[PDB]
Amino acid sequence: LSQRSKDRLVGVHPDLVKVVHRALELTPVDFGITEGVRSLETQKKYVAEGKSKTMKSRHLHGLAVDVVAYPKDKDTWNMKYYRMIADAFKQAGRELGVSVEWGGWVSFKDGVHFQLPHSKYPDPK
Repeated sequence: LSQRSKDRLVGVHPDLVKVVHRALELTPVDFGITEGVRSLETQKKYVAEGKSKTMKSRHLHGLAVDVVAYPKDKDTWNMKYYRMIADAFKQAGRELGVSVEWGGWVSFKDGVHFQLPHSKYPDPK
């Protein structure tokens, strides 16, 4: 049973929180949560620093988490370890009846990234 540290799911949408907790239960590789909610200021920097594309991002409204694998051999950035987690997120999505999206040959940045879909969980107007 993988136990979670002090992780800021606080303000993350409860549908996604519950998917998180369950994916952990059923994960081959232990993981943590790097970012949950991202401030509009932090977001602004990221656009200008040429990181993120639009001024829009799931992270603003608690509709995204990014994870980091803790895979024993310490091999933190191994593509596969993120797919083992995607699989665990998808399945917790199948239970719980939540449609979860994975970033997904998958770049690190895409592979750490989970969100609740736009249709079901839309941005404020």
